[PDB]
Amino acid sequence: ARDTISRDVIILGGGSSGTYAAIRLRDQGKTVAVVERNNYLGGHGETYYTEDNTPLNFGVEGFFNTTVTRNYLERLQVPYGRRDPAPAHEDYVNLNTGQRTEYTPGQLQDREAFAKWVDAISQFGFLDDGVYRIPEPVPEDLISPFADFVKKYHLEDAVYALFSHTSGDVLEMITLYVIQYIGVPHAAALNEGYVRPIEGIAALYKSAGKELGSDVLLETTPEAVQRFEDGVEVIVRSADGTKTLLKGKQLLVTIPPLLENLHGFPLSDQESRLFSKWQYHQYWAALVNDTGLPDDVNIVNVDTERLYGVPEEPFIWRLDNHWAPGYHNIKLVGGSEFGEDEAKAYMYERLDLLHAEGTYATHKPEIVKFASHTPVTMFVSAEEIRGGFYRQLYELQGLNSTFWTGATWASDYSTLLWGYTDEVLDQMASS
Ligand SMILES: *Cc1cc2c(cc1C)nc1c(=O)[nH]c(=O)nc-1n2C[C@H](O)[C@H](O)[C@H](O)COP(=O)(O)OP(=O)(O)OC[C@H]1O[C@@H](n2cnc3c(N)ncnc32)[C@H](O)[C@@H]1O
Ligand SMILES: *[C@@H]1O[C@H](CO)[C@@H](O)[C@H](O)[C@H]1NC(C)=O
Ligand SMILES: *[C@@H]1O[C@H](CO)[C@@H](O)[C@H](O)[C@H]1NC(C)=O
Ligand SMILES: *[C@@H]1O[C@H](CO)[C@@H](O)[C@H](O)[C@H]1NC(C)=O
Repeated sequence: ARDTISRDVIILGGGSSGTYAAIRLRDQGKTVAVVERNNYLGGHGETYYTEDNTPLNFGVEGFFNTTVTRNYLERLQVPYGRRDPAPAHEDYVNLNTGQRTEYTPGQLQDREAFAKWVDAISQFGFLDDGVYRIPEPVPEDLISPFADFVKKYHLEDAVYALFSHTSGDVLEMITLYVIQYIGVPHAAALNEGYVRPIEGIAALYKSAGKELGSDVLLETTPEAVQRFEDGVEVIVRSADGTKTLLKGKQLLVTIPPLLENLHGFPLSDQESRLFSKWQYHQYWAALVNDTGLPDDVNIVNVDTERLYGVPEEPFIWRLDNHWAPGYHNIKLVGGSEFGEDEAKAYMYERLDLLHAEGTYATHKPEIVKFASHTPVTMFVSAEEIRGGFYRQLYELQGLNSTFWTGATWASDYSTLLWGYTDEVLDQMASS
């Protein structure tokens, strides 16, 4: 084995929440090691740089312009500003049929849709910061099907706009999870405009990586964990085959807590029971070029044969252009079995259909990146929520020196995850 590394906190996953935690902990005077599966920091925060250093973000697009965000970007010395995407006209296209259409009749634009939606969900103020702190008994409207909620709250004209900001088929989701994609802070942020680093989302992670240096272990994963009342041990494995023992006073886990993800990780009966309940979706973030598409179009997917224009999974959620000519992002969402080969084939088939129908002169594109964002939408049934799933989930925090954060534990937006992570760090700093 390599020389044992002892730190105050071992952090599993150097994505958005793990990197934030690392920087915040260091500033608190706690030492860290970050264990990261990939060969880069940032997880869903991904940038491809062209020859002339144009940043092509193909995961995260931006952050909410709040104190938490500004403090962090400023902390890391990262120049930032309002997101200003390349010029584009919107073409409404039914990607399920390959045929051009228009915005669904009766559907509102974002600002007007958000106003009606925010009024309807204001009653769930406990979700204002994206944390699943739900009173029990659970308000039944919160765990009703979104499709039912929009009828009851007279929001039928707002649905497409909400879908457009939710990476999933909203008509098959309960209301809670739609709120956790396009709720109160989310709507405010979109109305104002996101902020992001000038030199790409990856610039944040490059800066953090420079600070953290050898305390980041890239292409490294936990192999065997021991969790004690006062400390942890994590045996990690690196791509070069070396193993390292990490000793921590505490452990912070940003890995999605699917049971299959927690091999080597001892779990209590309660942890095992709760984590057995997860359901999820797959999410693929592609950057393509040589597509035959117009440089100046964003293609907006409207299902003309479905209620409110919302497509059924699997679907292309986004198909938008870039400042660098020829490059497009394609984001695809499906069920838990919508894996890499299925998603690539689906993408190619949708693009081919546009040609077959005479809509665009597409040809098979070049894939620059095809990134897994699976799992997305870690969720449980309405019945589990009614039985206090999220209360029980949060009660897990702190067992045997172990703490958790990330997209499973709070609304899956970097700004909100940073806020929740700070709450977890506060718990970790209890005296
Ligand atoms: C998928 C996605 C997400 C996204 C987005 C667009 C796409 C396509 N647009 C966003 C946006 O514009 N604004 C925003 O704030 N968020 C947006 N998101 C959501 C995104 O998930 C969050 O911003 C955030 O990235 C989630 O943070 P979290 O820390 O929970 O997750 P992560 O970034 O994926 O990082 C997890 C890290 O853990 C590593 N990992 C996984 N398994 C292991 C193991 N076994 N060992 C070690 N490391 C592991 C991952 O590699 C990753 O780095
Ligand atoms: C972000 O918010 C701050 C505080 O409200 C504001 O001063 C600043 O101009 C905003 N930046 C933008 C619009 O990018
Ligand atoms: C936590 O520590 C206690 C005491 O050492 C032990 O009995 C238990 O198995 C541990 N649980 C986990 C999940 O590590
Ligand atoms: C597409 O992108 C790749 C990778 O950046 C580049 O090498 C290639 O020249 C591009 N193709 C076209 C047609 O511009």
